[PDB]
Amino acid sequence: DPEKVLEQAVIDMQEDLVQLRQAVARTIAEEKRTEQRLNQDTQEAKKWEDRAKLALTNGEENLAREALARKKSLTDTAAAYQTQLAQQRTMSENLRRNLAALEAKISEAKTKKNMLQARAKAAKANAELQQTLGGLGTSSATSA
Amino acid sequence: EDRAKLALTNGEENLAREALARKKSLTDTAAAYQTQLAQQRTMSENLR
Amino acid sequence: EDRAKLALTNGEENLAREALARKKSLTDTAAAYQTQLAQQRTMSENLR
Amino acid sequence: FERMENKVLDMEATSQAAGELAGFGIENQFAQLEASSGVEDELAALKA
Repeated sequence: DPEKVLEQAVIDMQEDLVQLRQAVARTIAEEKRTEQRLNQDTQEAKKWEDRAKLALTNGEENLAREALARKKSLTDTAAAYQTQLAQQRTMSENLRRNLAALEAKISEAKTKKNMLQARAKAAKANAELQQTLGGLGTSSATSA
Repeated sequence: EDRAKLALTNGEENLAREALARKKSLTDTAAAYQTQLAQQRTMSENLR
Repeated sequence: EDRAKLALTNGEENLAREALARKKSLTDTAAAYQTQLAQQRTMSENLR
Repeated sequence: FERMENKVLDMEATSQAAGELAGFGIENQFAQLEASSGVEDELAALKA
């Protein structure tokens, strides 16, 4: 019957919203992790720059060039992680809007189906009442 | 609507539009339920 | 309100605003209880 | 020390998962609090 079918659909939606919430939480965690990684890498680059300055103090131009290489690697990694974070943010916003839309769909479908079923039941009850009013059988005493 | 007014206080025009959407949904539901109540009243009078 | 006046004495404008918040909460509760009392009075007269 | 850092990263991931759901109308609620604070400040100015 349609009652059971739509009822099961509502129940499945109850699980789907939780699944999407879990996905959103995972995306939040991923973006936080990449933010931390890029943020610490930027500081490692500054530390290597300080080592380069120490080299500039006297002599070790080789140490300065090594520190420059470390800086280049770190900044490239930071740019890559920034791009990854942008992708994660875009995905998070997409999933957030999808969750909002899905919640709206679920709520509207559930409430509309429930009210429709209730009104149909009321209408059929009223029709049955009218039939019974027209279906009175007390006239059978005409036989007696 | 009061939340929309709070939004009007400063800034959140988005909050105002969201409250307007809530108002539209609520008034549509109220109209539907008013129609349903009219049907129920007609049925009640018929049964009476 | 008297605490708010004490705040007005010197300095603690924050204390004044806190007392104002307490006043708002208390007056809202008083209005709600006045409405409830009106309902109780109406019910009492009906039952009488 | 590495193991302790992984735990911290897990905490940050949990914080992100909370933030993706942290979007609440309480932000619009905070505007009412600021309006009440401004009202109390205006009352204090009247006291002066």
